[PDB]
Amino acid sequence: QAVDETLTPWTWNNNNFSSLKITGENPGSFGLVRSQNDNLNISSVTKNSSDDNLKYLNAVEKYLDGQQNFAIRRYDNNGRALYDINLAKMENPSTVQRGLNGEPIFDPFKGFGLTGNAPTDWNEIKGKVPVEVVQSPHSPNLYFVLLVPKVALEYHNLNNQVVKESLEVKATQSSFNPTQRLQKDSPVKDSSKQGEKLSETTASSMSSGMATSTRAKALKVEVERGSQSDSLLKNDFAKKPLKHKNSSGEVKLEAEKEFTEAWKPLLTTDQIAREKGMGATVVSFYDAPYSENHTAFGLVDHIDPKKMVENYPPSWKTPKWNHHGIWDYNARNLLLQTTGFFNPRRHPEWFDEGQAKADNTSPGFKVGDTDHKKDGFKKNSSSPIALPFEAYFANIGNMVAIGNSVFIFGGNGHATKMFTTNPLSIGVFRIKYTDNFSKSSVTGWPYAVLFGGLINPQTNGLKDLPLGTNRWFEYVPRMAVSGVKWVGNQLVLAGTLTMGDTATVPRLKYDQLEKHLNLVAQGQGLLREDLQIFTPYGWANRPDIPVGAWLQDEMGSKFGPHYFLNNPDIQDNVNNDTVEALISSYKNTDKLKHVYPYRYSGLYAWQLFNWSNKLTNTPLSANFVNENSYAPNSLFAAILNEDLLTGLSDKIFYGKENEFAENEADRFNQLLSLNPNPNTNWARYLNVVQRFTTGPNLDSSTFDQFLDFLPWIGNGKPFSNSPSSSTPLPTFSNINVGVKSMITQHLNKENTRWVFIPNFSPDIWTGAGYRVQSANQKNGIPFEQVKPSNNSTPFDPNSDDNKVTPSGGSSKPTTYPALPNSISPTSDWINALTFTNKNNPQRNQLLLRSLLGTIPVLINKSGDSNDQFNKDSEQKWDKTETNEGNLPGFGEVNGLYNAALLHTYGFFGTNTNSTDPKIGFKADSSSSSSSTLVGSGLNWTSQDVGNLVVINDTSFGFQLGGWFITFTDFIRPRTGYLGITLSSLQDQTIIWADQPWTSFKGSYLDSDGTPKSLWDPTALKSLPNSSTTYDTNPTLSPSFQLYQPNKVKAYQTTNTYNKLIEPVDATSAATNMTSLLKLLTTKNIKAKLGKGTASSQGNNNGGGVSQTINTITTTGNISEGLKEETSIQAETLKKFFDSKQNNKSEIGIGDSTFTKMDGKLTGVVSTPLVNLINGQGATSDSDTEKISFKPGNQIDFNRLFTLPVTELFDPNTMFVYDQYVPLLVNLPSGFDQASIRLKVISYSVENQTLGVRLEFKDPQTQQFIPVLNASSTGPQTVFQPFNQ
Amino acid sequence: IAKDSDQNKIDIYKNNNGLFEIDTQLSNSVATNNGGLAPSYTENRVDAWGKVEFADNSVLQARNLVDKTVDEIINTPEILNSFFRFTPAFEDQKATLVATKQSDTSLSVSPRIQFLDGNFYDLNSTIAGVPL
Ligand SMILES: [K+]
Repeated sequence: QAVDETLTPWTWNNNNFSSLKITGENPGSFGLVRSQNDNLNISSVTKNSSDDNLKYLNAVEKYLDGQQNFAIRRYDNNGRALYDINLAKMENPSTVQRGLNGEPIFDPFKGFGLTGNAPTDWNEIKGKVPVEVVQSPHSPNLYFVLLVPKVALEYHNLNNQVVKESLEVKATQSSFNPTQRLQKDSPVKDSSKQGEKLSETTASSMSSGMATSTRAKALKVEVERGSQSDSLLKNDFAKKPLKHKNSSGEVKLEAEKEFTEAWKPLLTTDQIAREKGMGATVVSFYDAPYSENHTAFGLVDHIDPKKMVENYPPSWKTPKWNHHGIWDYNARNLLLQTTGFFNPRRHPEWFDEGQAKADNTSPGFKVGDTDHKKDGFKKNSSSPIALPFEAYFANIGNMVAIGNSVFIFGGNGHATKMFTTNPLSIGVFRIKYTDNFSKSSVTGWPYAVLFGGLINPQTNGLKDLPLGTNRWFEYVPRMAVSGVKWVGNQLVLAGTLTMGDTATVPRLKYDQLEKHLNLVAQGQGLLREDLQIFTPYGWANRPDIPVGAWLQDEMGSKFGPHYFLNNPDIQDNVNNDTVEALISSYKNTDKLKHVYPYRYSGLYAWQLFNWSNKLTNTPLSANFVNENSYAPNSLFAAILNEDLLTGLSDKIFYGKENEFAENEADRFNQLLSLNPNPNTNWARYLNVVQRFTTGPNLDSSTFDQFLDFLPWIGNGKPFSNSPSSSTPLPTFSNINVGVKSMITQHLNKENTRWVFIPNFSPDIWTGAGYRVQSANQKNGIPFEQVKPSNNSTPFDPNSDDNKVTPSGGSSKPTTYPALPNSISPTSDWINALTFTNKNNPQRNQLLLRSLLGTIPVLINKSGDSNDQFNKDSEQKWDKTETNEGNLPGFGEVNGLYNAALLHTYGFFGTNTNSTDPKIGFKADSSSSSSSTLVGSGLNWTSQDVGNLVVINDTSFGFQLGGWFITFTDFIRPRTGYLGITLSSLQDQTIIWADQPWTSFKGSYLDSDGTPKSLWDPTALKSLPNSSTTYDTNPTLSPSFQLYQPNKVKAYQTTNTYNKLIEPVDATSAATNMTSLLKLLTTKNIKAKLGKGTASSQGNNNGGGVSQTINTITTTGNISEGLKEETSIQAETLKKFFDSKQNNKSEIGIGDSTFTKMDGKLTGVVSTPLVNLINGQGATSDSDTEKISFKPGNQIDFNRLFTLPVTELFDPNTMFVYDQYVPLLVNLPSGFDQASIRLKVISYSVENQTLGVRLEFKDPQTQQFIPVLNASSTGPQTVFQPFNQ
Repeated sequence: IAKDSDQNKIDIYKNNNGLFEIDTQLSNSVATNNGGLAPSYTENRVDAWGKVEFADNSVLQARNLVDKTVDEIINTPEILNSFFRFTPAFEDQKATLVATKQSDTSLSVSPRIQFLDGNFYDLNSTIAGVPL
């Protein structure tokens, strides 16, 4: 019962909770505490090979019940402890007794009535640890707490052969090579089945057209049901003339021949539901600080996984299938990718068998039989989506209460995350109370249906992000959650979010996988990276051509009229005479569709603009969805309908309107949208979000200018490079990169003089790596870059395959008049969607990953002997027209520029270290060459998100790795304000750590009016092994990936970037690049940068407090950098930033101030007046010392009680009248008697007894507070005529 | 107001955080008018008029209100709200006691209660001039 000082306060990694501020009738704090003791040898709980995990996990809970203690003590309003609440050990546990109307029986001095018996399931709740606490908004003295098994804390301290990574490290006895794990071999035309290809259109309907050509016609696709019981009559989408390679057996996804010891959950969703000790629990409870019966329980609820999993959409029963079905399934399996939308090869955390089902087989549909008419029918599923142990505790934490209900939005996932395993919050639980809190109910739902109402009007940031959905919930949003809180009147959510997969919307031609190893590895789950990568030379003409159509030019000798390689210059010209042969005749029907004889082409932005799951102006509209992200790749914050979250029913009902088509005849004429059925309710849940935000309130290239303005945390230098001939270039924006020229020669050669720039000359900067005939001929290029297919001569213009014959006999060649000046991934073209590479998804992806500082760089050369690359005499910033500018042209991260990023990281030159590290990239014309991506040297990740904190009625922010971020204007936007502020940490001992987020101890609001955070450089620990006996090249760690070799042909010595750079067979390339394979592990990068050991210097200890930058109403006003009247908005913002590079704090950008403390930092507990560190920092409350209730020997009872107590107070409000205050309370000389009064809390007139509590004006605040020193019974007392 | 078959039926829909749902108990409470224009009053039931329990007469002696006169009490509506305990049928439904002098020594009280439409009804209420 009474306080034990041996338990000390702490912060859980998954929600960053440590205390709740109590509010209303009796203020104070609840906070988590644990035993201080060291030497916790969990590895002593031995695991045998012959049994399952459950008896081991129960033995670990039984061991932790002996080795540690945990509790939830109450504190007063100044942080003095009151009572202990060790839930495993407290005396005489009971539920609260009720009246017939459901109300708890209570009287403040006595406390609650206790029934004398514990709640339900007490024999298995007593082993659980509490991890989050909240208060009822409408009911007095009523609170809620969330509890979990202690393994949900100790998960990283359990032994390493059971708590494994999702990928093996291997013994490397043959030396390391990242290509050995990759399934790589490309498919081929079937030697015995060539003839089943789509038929050419033998005659084509006129449609009142007139023109003609010599070229081959469109290909027919037909589907119809027939009369047979298990077959169609036609099904041309299900044709299969391609088959997989044989290379010592068939190449396919086949988990049992790859995973010899397959990674699996600690427990399955059907175990956690039934083993009631391993599921999470919420309980209601009642508390009062100064009663005899001070605490007792309400009711108990299980956070049962089945109450979430049975509320998954119907398609989540078949995650290997999607609404495009048979052709998309085959195209993905031919490219060795994940089929459907959620399979375990990428996402094993949500599947009960983990990696052991990492295959495309048996997708819940009949596929792979001997006849295309026999495939394409619904059947039994092989593996549904579940909620296993790792994903389950990532879906636990971040509570809020609304009306008669309470919620769980899930954590950041640091309960259960591992270096190759990414569990997240996938939705929200709700617990609801009924019959005046006599009964309760529990439920949950995924974010996929709750976010279904998102549209472009609901954000002040960029538009068209990959957040859209349709009648099938195949888009699956999930989050690392920062929290949910009240911002004044508005309920708000914050965290980091998964978009749809932006890296695989462009798609390969079928044969070329052996020269594209990273692009397939990024789809295979072997490389768990979400960034977009420049790869255009190997893409097909459209992502959506069916597999029966591909085999129409195996030689390449016609440049594949229906299907060929994506080069932008050699697209077929529609002109206007051309259309009648290529599209303006081929009408579709209720059983007939066509594949056109037209060479479609375009770069990364045109690919995403057509086939990404983009937002639009109306809900459920997005007919295209690709795949779902590995990790969070967006910032996210939102305003919620707190009313609708309270009003929605517990059970969601889906129906046949959310099912996939039962057979392919219903897939051919597939309905895009439907009304809800009379029994269903899923459409009600779509509208829980009012508004959302994703980054700065900036538009177009202006957003890339902000990306260049912020400092890199590894060196304090902005990516814009301007604050110091032969000077370096920026990475994100195009301003001052290459040279200016007028766009007057591009595409249509029209409108540019008056409807593009505010000025008479249409100037745009041509960017890094560009094509021109001469330095004088700087505007446009003609169709001079004609290209051969093999050695078989050029593209053949004025040839009869590239001509048409309309009426009158006039004819002309089907090609461009003039073209854009650059194709590089940095491109930012306003006029040319088919040549621009920057996109709004990539802008938001780069914003997040440049804050965490973990954008990768492409390398040929390391700091090792004879392997070096130089800052000088080897790079030419003034000559971007040639190979001496070192622009890669393949394998580069989209939107940015690699050599600039390498300069900002300081991988070459003395920028980051006292001597030149000599690491980098070079373009050579003398020989064939090899490269790989490598990490930045930093180990932060997008799941490193901390507490949401609210500063006032409109401003809020959160910790995100080494940053604090504030969304100051989201509730009330303004013109000329960017909407964001940022503060960076400075300490090199934290920033260069190996698992850096483990040093963050929590973030909090402080009573001087600022957010603050705690750090401890003594809190870091080593990796799961110390290499022990062998050269660990693949050290599994939070920034490591299995990046593959890229192999590339020699660069041209002049006019280097006039064509796309050509890759070659990389399948043996690893032998030439062993230094780069050693440089994949971040510790080896840090060692060559001089950061890997004690040479980092600074403070040896130095834990303490961090604080965000100062702010005023002017902070973030950039109105002179916004709008235009002479030029392009990014360029005037660049001018506005250049004079402010040394003065970033008025933009709201800077470094957090810091102060050191003595000893360890373990956590904080918080009050409305003060914050306590490790539970210390309390004070005597010196302004209140002179206020006290009169003692019983100083009461003249006849003066008080000749009148009944019935009229000492106003019946409308229960405050005692002023005349009785100095008769009951002592006060100092000169005191303001209007500043204090008494509130009645219980009474009875037949006993003449009056019970009261005192409230006084806070000297610091426009609000009243209790006076806790006022008596031996605290701020509460009773008075009566001697009959006590 | 609807017909299932051919007679008219009264359903009450209650707004729950922006979404209206049928309230079957309030529907039955409102529809039980017994041929009158308005829902029945039952002493022992939380009906459309909530539920009103009067204090015993013995409250006057206990609280020393016998020393107050009828005119005092009658002009002290907070005293005469202490003459009943009210249970609302729907949240924030309100009720007061109207007092009437009966003798030198006695008064009567009669509840004034809000219906679903936000309006108060009592013994003298009309619609279209017709006493309810
Ligand atoms: K009644």
